[PDB]
Amino acid sequence: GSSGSSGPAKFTEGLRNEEAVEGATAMLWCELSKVAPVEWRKGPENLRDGDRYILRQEGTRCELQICGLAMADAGEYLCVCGQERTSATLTIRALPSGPSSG
Repeated sequence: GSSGSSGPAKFTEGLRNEEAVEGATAMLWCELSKVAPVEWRKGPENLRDGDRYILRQEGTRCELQICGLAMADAGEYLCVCGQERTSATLTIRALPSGPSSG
């Protein structure tokens, strides 16, 4: 926090529940009152800028991509930023693997 603006960050839009398909890459983004290092987490689990987890930040907006979705992923994701934090609810859709219909 050097050469910026004194004070923590505040979620302007916040997270938002969503859904997806098994095997696909979910999409969760959240804006803030200023560019700050956020921390993506999932309840008992812990996410971070890694391989399977494609994290990105173009500024006051943080984009999160979960490579390899599954029934598990479906739950509640939280994003910690500064002194604030938000939560959301993701929904997974079992792949059509098998019964060809859609």
